[PDB]
Amino acid sequence: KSYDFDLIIIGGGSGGLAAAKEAAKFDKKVMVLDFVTPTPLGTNWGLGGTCVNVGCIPKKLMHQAALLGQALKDSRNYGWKLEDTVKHDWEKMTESVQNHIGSLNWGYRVALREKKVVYENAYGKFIGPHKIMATNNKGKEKVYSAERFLIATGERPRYLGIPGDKEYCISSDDLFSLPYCPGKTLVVGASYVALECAGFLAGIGLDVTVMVRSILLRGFDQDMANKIGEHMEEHGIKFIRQFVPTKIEQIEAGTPGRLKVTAKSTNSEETIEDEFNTVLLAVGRDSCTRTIGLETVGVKINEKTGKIPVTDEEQTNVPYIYAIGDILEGKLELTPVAIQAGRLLAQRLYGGSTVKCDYDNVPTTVFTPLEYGCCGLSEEKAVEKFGEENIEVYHSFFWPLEWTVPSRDNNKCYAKVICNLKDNERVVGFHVLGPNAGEVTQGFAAALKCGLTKQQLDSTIGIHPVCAEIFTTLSVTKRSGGDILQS
Amino acid sequence: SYDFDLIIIGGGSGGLAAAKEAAKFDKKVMVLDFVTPTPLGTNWGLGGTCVNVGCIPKKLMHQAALLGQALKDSRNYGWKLEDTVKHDWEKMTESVQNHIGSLNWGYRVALREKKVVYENAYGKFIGPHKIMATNNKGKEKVYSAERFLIATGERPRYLGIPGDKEYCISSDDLFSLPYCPGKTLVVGASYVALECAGFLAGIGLDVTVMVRSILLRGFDQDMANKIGEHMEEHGIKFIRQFVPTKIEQIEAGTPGRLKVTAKSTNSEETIEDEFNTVLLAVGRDSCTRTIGLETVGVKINEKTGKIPVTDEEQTNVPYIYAIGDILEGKLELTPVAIQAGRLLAQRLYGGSTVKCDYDNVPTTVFTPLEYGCCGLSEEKAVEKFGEENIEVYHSFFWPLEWTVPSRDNNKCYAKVICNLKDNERVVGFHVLGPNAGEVTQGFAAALKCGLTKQQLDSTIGIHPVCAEIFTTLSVTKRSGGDILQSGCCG
Ligand SMILES: Cc1cc2nc3c(=O)[nH]c(=O)nc-3n(C[C@H](O)[C@H](O)[C@H](O)COP(=O)(O)OP(=O)(O)OC[C@H]3O[C@@H](n4cnc5c(N)ncnc54)[C@H](O)[C@@H]3O)c2cc1C
Ligand SMILES: Cc1cc2nc3c(=O)[nH]c(=O)nc-3n(C[C@H](O)[C@H](O)[C@H](O)COP(=O)(O)OP(=O)(O)OC[C@H]3O[C@@H](n4cnc5c(N)ncnc54)[C@H](O)[C@@H]3O)c2cc1C
Repeated sequence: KSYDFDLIIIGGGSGGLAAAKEAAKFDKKVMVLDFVTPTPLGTNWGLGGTCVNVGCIPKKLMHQAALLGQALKDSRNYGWKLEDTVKHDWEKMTESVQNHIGSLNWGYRVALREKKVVYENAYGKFIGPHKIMATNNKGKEKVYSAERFLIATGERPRYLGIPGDKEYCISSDDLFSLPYCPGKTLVVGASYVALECAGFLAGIGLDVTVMVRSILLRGFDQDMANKIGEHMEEHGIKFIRQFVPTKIEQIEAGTPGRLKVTAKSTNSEETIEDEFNTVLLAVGRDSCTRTIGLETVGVKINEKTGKIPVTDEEQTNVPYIYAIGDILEGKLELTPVAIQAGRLLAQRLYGGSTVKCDYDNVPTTVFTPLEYGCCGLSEEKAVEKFGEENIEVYHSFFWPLEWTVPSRDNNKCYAKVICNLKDNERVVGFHVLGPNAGEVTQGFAAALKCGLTKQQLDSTIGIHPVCAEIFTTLSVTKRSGGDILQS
Repeated sequence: SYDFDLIIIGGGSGGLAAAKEAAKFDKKVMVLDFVTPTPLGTNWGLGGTCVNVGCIPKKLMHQAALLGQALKDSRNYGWKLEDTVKHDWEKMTESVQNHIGSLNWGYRVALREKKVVYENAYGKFIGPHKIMATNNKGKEKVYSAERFLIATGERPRYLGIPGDKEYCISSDDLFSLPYCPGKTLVVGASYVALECAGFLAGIGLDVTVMVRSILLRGFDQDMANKIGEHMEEHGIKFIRQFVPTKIEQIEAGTPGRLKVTAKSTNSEETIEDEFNTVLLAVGRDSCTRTIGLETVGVKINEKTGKIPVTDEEQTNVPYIYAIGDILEGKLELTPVAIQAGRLLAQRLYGGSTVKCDYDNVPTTVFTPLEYGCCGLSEEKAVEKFGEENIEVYHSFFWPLEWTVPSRDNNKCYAKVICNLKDNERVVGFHVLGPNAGEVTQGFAAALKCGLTKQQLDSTIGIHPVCAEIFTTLSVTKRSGGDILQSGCCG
């Protein structure tokens, strides 16, 4: 049983690098292949995976650029004397973003080098049992053998079958390196990427429009979703409901060129949406499992949504082949989750541990202009599982102290917690719609890991004055409640 | 056949809380509230310390400072600002005050709608079940009540030294200052001192902090020193181990000129170059001395005027209860006061047996670099559980928001203290970084659930968010590695 490597990691992303780093602690020959196939417009990036180069990192960063804008406005009533209007510079921003990314790109490379992990910038493709072919960037092929493999190739944006889409639209992959300011833009899609992007685009000052197929943030508590929606609409994001692009043609070429988008809905009507400068097409992602030669090793995969089914230990049907991250069928598409998986995977293989990755109740927060953090079940999802009769939903609005001097957005920040009456009112849902939502939510997610109950929650005391405290005093229930408007 | 079934002496955090609840059970309630002026004569409205001269103001100015840092940050994110943006104290405090008034009135209005009698008068017991309310012009009125709740809270303390009351100010005064404080010296080193020192500086002033001994006495000392080093790195000067002995006025004026002189533990003296404003907050004393306590028989620690109390907030005199800062051995925290207050009323007229849990109440200090914490201090844990039994996991972290501006890497800090003898139960929680409070709160809940280290680890983090490092604390102090690691690891 002698191969070139104990473990080959296909994909240098969130999960891939994690597995690598850990695997490395136990003196094992490991190599990670990572390669970034270009977007149709030809955009590329470095080691690090989606989060690092065209996902969370960029997104939060720009999100922050937008927040900072609102901060400039806020500063006036706090005594800072600013100029009625500060202009934004796309160029400069992206530069700083990328600058950082590069630092991360290198960092990782260095990290792998120090941990004695072979890194090869090449496309991995299985060719047969225990054997994989790495295609160089110049086309040079090289074959490698390994006792075990970890498929960590993540996924890429998906386009609409419609004409012109690939040729003149962009996706998140391209957004974060756009060499020019996007200009008036249309964003097609309504889940977190679409909303978040649409959000910060607007926050930085652009004319933004979101075209939704159906409902927003499908998957998440629909009420919270709609609150996010209304807020975006109230802060200059235009929405076109129930429509889907049918064709996108180029009226004029140019950096911010001019595109003509047309769409049809469930209504048979059609609209030639006034042209836009850029069309943000993030509307889904497809797992990169199609062209990595899985047939040659016998790995089974959901042929419809290329996701890979897997044991609770991340093992595929093929004993020596494991997978991690987004690719996983049924799991969540989240960096932390991928890094944990990866991490603990190595721990089990080479570290003799029995801990598996718990994918229940993992926090998450979507960075819309008005952030949204949540952990656990969504209200409707709770009534389904536990029965309307047995759910009690405590909620309230709140007003961040920070917003008063500015005098804005009262009664918008919202918080609710859903409890299971048949279980000590165990809090099985947590939702907050306010500033720093993530920082607020993290803590409570831990609490959910300890079976936090409503009485315990109440028994905790709040930190004042700080947004997260309304959770320490949720007294009004939806079931009866009446007003939770501002006392 | 008493006048009211409950009278509440104090329109503060706790007081108003009790009123509001009590009021739900249809009982005749009256809350007296009166604000004795500061020596410089400043006053304020209904609402208590937190509202008029504590948390509210404090945070708001703290926010004024953070926005300053925010303007600076915006440049590398693409906003084109001017190298220097000036700050206007006047405008800021107007805004702050404005808000406060909004609170002042809100409370009055609430009391009126809840049907609670509100009388702006100073309360003083005269005899069993009887209290004398001295109005503002000196008119007296007496009231009778079946029960009383003493919620007077405390007030700033001055140093015995000369000139202190005549030329210095305290937090009481700070948040209404009619003029920019100018170069100021802040005497004292606990939360109030450092917080105010902090935002003063962040707003652009020359600030110095004079410490008698250690900083943040009472808090996990290492965290405290970090806070300090941070303040020092961001232009707050500190004088260690000194105490003012006299403050003389070199020149009157709105920002006038004072000459401060101090002595240490070392017999040496320094005539600290004058300053424009000397912020003297340095402790607080319970207002329990001049309220007619002897006439009803309430016992109180004569040394620290705090009121000893049962686990139900009852004093030694069965119909008299106390709440808030005044409580002996409790925490001087608004939310705590309001919980107590609320729960109290719940017990009295709501037939409940829930009592307020003063264990592991989270807190955060709003210094320029915020510090949140809950549970025991590292040192406090070893004392309790024994060095041998404590494992402390910690790490540095770099808020994504800080990279683009490129500043303060390896400065935010996070540690968790566990009890090896109890499945590494997390008994301590400390975070030094932005948004500390919002980070801490959640965990404080966890603590109430007996959060264990393995549970913690089992929790998945939200990325990219400061809070997440807690979801991956792997390096222990005892095995000391470097927790210095920019960039990347996994
Ligand atoms: C816009 C956006 C915002 C996001 N925001 C958040 C967030 O805010 N918080 C959060 O938790 N998550 C966020 N995510 C999702 C999260 O970043 C991903 O879930 C995570 O990176 C998945 O990690 P992974 O390792 O499985 O996949 P990846 O991290 O993408 O790893 C895949 C890597 O392998 C490479 N690869 C693919 N095929 C091959 C092959 N054939 N040969 C060699 N290499 C290959 C890819 O180029 C890539 O480097 C965001 C995602 C996006 C798109
Ligand atoms: C500068 C500063 C900053 C602070 N920051 C925070 C913070 O960020 N977070 C936090 O949680 N806590 C903070 N606190 C602590 C908090 O303010 C106190 O815990 C809280 O006010 C306690 O309120 P209380 O109800 O016990 O008494 P208070 O709220 O202080 O109210 C006492 C009230 O009773 C009135 N009164 C007293 N005697 C009489 C009498 N004889 N007759 C009529 N009325 C009377 C007083 O005038 C006052 O209205 C801060 C405190 C200070 C000083």
